[PDB]
Amino acid sequence: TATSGSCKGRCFELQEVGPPDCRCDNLCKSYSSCCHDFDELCLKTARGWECTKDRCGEVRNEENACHCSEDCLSRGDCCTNYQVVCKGESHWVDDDCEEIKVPECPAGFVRPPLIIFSVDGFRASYMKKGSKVMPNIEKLRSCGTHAPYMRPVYPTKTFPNLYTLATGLYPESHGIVGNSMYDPVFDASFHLRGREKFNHRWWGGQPLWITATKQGVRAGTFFWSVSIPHERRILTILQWLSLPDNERPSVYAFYSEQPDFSGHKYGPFGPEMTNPLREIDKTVGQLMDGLKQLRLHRCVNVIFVGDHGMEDVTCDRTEFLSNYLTNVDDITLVPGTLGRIRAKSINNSKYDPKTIIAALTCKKPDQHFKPYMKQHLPKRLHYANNRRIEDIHLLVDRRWHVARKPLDVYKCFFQGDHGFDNKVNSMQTVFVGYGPTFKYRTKVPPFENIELYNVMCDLLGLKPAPNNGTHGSLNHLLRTNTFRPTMPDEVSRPNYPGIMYLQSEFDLGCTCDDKVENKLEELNKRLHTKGSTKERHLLYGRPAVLYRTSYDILYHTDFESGYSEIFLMPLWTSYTISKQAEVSSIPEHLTNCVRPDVRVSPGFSQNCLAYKNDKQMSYGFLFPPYLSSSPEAKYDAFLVTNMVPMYPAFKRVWAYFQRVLVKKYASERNGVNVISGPIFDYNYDGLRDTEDEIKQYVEGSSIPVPTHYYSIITSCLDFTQPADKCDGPLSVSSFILPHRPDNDESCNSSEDESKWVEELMKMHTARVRDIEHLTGLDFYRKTSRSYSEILTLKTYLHTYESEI
Ligand SMILES: *[C@@H]1O[C@H](CO)[C@@H](O[C@@H]2O[C@H](CO)[C@@H](O[C@@H]3O[C@H](CO[C@H]4O[C@H](CO[C@H]5O[C@H](CO)[C@@H](O)[C@H](O)[C@@H]5O)[C@@H](O)[C@H](O[C@H]5O[C@H](CO)[C@@H](O)[C@H](O)[C@@H]5O[C@H]5O[C@H](CO)[C@@H](O)[C@H](O)[C@@H]5O)[C@@H]4O)[C@@H](O)[C@H](O[C@H]4O[C@H](CO)[C@@H](O)[C@H](O)[C@@H]4O[C@H]4O[C@H](CO)[C@@H](O)[C@H](O)[C@@H]4O)[C@@H]3O)[C@H](O)[C@H]2NC(C)=O)[C@H](O)[C@H]1NC(C)=O
Ligand SMILES: O=C(OCc1ccc(OCC(F)(F)F)cc1F)N1CCC2(CC1)CN(C(=O)[C@@H]1CCc3[nH]nnc3C1)C2
Ligand SMILES: O=C(OCc1ccc(OCC(F)(F)F)cc1F)N1CCC2(CC1)CN(C(=O)[C@H]1CCc3[nH]nnc3C1)C2
Ligand SMILES: [Ca+2]
Ligand SMILES: [Ca+2]
Ligand SMILES: [Cl-]
Ligand code: NA
Ligand code: NA
Repeated sequence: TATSGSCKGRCFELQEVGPPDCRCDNLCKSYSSCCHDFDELCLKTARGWECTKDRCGEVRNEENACHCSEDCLSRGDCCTNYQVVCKGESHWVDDDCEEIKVPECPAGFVRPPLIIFSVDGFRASYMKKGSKVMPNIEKLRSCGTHAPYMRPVYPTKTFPNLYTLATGLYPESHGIVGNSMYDPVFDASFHLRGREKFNHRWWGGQPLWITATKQGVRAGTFFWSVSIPHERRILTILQWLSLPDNERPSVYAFYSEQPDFSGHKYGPFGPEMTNPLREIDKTVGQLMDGLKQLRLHRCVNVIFVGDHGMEDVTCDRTEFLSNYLTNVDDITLVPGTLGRIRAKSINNSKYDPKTIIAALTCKKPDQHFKPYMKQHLPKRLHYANNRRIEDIHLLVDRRWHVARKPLDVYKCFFQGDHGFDNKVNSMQTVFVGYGPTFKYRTKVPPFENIELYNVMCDLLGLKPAPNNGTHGSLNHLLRTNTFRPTMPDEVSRPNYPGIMYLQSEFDLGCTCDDKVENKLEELNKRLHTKGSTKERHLLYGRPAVLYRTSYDILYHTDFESGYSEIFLMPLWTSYTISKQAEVSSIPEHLTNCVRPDVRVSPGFSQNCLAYKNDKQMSYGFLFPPYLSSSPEAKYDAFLVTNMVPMYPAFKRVWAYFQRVLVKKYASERNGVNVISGPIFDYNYDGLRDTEDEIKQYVEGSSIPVPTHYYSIITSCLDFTQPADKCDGPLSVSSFILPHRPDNDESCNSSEDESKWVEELMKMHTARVRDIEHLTGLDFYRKTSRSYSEILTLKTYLHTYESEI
């Protein structure tokens, strides 16, 4: 190699140098390529970090870590408390907050800088619970914009979350799917320790610093060597902000390994945790006093953001694959707060994932982890579409670990850990935004960390790279946006078929006992088929179809559907169930009733014979017969165009939802509007499948089998108003249930539906936005709400955790 040359006047230089030369940037330590004099010139420590009364007006001495001399301000290198100790100034924390209506920047600043202050393991409840010891953070929080918590991404580990913050992408798309990974195409392994993580090939997407660079905005570094202490990181950022206009970056990052580092040792609320929270707050204080000195404290936007929280976890709460598997040695486990399993050797053709899962399913009474094939994980986790994510996964219960065998845990160190399902309260983390671009004293609802990349791009005037945020859904955070989104254009307009077919044209092998026979009640049934009740059942406009297809709008007394001539079933079925609505049962004579739809050709219909011949597959209905508004209207629910294929095991789930839960939600929420439909995602990419991607059909037919069924359940946020007459904001909960031929996922399934079904639905809670990706549909096109507010609503997730 080559080291010689000097960091003289180059400490923490922003552009990298090429060999021959030794490096003086904050990455050099990691390449053992710093110049011989790096520590000496760049990592000065003499006299510590604060001005004292006597150092005031001192003679500049270049060996000091920071300066209290008369020239320090313009040299850009005073200690952060200089003006307080020597010029009678006040600490930023002691000043009242004053609204920052416009940026107040020094001449030459083209745009307010962004500083991202990122804290590791900063659990959401530390904001309330540590508030006495964190006065600077608490001023940021209460004078700026803050959420009660921010939802990390799964796994709730450091690398997936930091890189998701930086890219707006799910780990499956960015590639950093855990703190440890194996990539079979590379044949390589990635870890926290080691040089492997420095290779380019792991890091997908386009993180904020690159977005910035490519578009002409300069960035400080987003990597700090572990041995550079926090005080020096702050001084380096402050120095960079004193650079000349042509050289000065616009976006900066600070990172603290605390409080995570302590949390692992002592638990989230260990008595030892007070100090690290004091010490982070003191750092924030140094940055803010430093900004105030440079007259930048009403100019810079500051983001205080965590990557994940921290949970109580101990060695005795470890489940061992050795208590379940006899073939334990033929597998590799990525262990801990999640499990990922693959074959130890791919020259082993006796390795069977099928039997591995079976041996891990529902085996002990209080079993603290649950196996899944990755494509069967809740769709809200978005954790399947990457060759680095193993087919077998274990979702581990909060407070537990999974290990391969006892030797692995002993050959108790720790009291805290994180990595669990990102809905878990103890995994939630923080967000505060403070500055001219953020709002003043404003609380916003919790949101997902995938949304921030768009906002940081807005804050810096950048166009974001394509990402998983929904741009506009966080506009309510900002005093001025620059992003006004517009509704996507409908691609396919519907047909509106009338009565075009006689009953005898159909040979579907279907039967119904419906031959049971007046211009009042026959002009009425005509009007219902023309959409006379459509304002009742279709409350927010019809969904828009965002891809090219052929489909028909079908109207009925009790429901409206968008029926796909390609997939031979509805894409969406819309209906409203008022608080007053009544549950009836299906009359005996109509148990097996399926009726041809005279609006839709035999050639674009399902048939009953296929369901008869298919021994695995049965069928269900999207608008539930149980909720029909009259005995005559019920006939509408048995139309072949309301049928969808369903495994008998799944009919147990679906029947309970339709018979029991919809009515329950209607009475609790004062009416609900329900939109239900099928989802096809056979390649588990989270995106609607094209017809040529379907792997399963009802036997001997072209009726495709859904991988999932969704419902979107909307009511009035002010529940004193009924769902069909709501004048203000809406409230939504949704789900994406896996369409599975067994109920192995639910260990209590041999019991009554009242003991397990709702728990399954809760697990498979979803955002309307997840359902849009999966169906190519766009919901809520006609409301009186602003589009920004609708976007927020579409990104909402009902989590079913208790309060924070
Ligand atoms: C969350 O958001 C993201 C981002 O919007 C969504 O992900 C996007 O989804 C798109 C649809 O699936 C997908 O489009 C693909 O793109 C293929 C080419 O992609 C490569 O280039 C991308 C662009 O690079 C630019 O920007 C980067 C910096 O970001 C620079 O490096 C470049 O210089 C460019 O300027 C690049 O982003 C992408 O990265 C992935 O792959 C890398 C390794 O190669 C990874 O390191 C990285 O992390 C990305 O990995 C993810 O994505 C891949 C799939 O791309 C996935 O397998 C991984 O698991 C991981 O999840 C690539 O380098 C393009 O080839 C595709 O074209 C096929 O389909 C089209 C449809 O229009 C057909 O017209 C065409 O026929 C073609 O088919 C051909 O190929 C077929 C399959 O190989 C074959 O069967 C067929 O017969 C044909 O030969 C398609 O357009 C985006 O790439 C993807 N972007 C990202 C960043 O992931 C995601 O969907 C969102 N999630 C949800 C739930 O909504
Ligand atoms: O700028 C970066 O390096 C610094 C850095 C990296 C990470 C971090 O922090 C990580 C964390 F946030 F987690 F802390 C903090 C940091 F300074 N990166 C982005 C540019 C590349 C190197 C890595 C990725 N490259 C590639 O060629 C990719 C290959 C495969 C791929 N797929 N899609 N596109 C691609 C392109 C060059
Ligand atoms: O300087 C850095 O990060 C800047 C940055 C990078 C990217 C951003 O993206 C987020 C943004 F875009 F929003 F800014 C935001 C940012 F601060 N790094 C310091 C070095 C490590 C990566 C982060 C390697 N490492 C670890 O292995 C820790 C894991 C867990 C832990 N617990 N105790 N000890 C530890 C050690 C920490
Ligand atoms: Ca972390
Ligand atoms: Ca798909
Ligand atoms: Cl991991
Ligand atoms: Na059958
Ligand atoms: Na079961």
